[PDB]
Amino acid sequence: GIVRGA
Amino acid sequence: SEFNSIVNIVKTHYPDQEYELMENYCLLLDPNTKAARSALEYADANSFNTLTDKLVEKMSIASNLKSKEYGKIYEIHRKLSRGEIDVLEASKNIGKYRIKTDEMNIFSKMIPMYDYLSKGNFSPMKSLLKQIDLNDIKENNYLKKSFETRIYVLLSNIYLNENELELSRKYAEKAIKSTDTKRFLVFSYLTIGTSYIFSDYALSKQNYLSGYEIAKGNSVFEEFFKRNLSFLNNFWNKENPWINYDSNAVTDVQEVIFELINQKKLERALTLLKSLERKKQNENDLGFHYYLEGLITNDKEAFYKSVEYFKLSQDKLFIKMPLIKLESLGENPRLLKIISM
Repeated sequence: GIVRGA
Repeated sequence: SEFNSIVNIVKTHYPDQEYELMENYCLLLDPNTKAARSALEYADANSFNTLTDKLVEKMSIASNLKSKEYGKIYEIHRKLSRGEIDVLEASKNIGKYRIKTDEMNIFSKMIPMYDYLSKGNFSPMKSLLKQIDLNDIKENNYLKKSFETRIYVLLSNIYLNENELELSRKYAEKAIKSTDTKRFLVFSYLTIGTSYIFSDYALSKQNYLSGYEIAKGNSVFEEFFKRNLSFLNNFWNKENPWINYDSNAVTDVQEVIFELINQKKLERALTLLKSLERKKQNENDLGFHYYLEGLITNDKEAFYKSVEYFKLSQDKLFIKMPLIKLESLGENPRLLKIISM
């Protein structure tokens, strides 16, 4: 799957 | 100010020794000082964990009242980020504490949104963001700038998950202009690539490769690109040198599976997928899990479960993947659009 970060 | 000036010279004249010089300098500052307060945000914004943790321990037993609050609030943030506490446990400790600093009040609303983003729980993230006014801050201008970038990157990820991708890029490009901090540029570029994953293959790879270069050396930041490039290439059916065959992480195994499908080795893909289903993973993860099962069996029920998990997660971008499959299996386009909106 995709990953996200901020 | 002392810290801003120190940092700006370290960067412009010794860019390659920044951590070594700043680590030493920041750890010799007096906990009670304005510079030690600016130092704690530098360490957390740059994701220098060992340093942030030493800074929190020293400023938690501090005499200045602002320096003690900072250490206490960040102590929760560091426990949530390390996985020692729950988002709700953290939310409880924040309501319990009486925050006197306008700065540690804006950071308090952001502390949960980071766990919300990491675990696919996008539902509660956008409202909290609207409880933030950075004009309520006037004493530290180093923080107001760091918090300003921190909010733009969070607002980009929030618009990305709402399928408002023009606003996502606008807020990530704003952050890239607002900072020189590596983590913010890395996460800005990653969010821009994920915003082009379906719109434009070329521009997704350009922004993902721009971030990969900045992250190079931080294995943890690099891994975010290797995962997303790995995904980008499996969806457009392209050569994928970005796959990790040694990782047991769900999101990594999912990329090995997506490749076997693109290579038409479905029996091995369904065996590896079936072993994953039993494993602990969030709702966002399962949206992708059932999208892969639908690509192997072409069962509309798998695409329906994918849609269901994406709905729970409240992921309005990646819900398009099963929605499109259902369009091509001749499901009613108008119903598919209502589920998208």
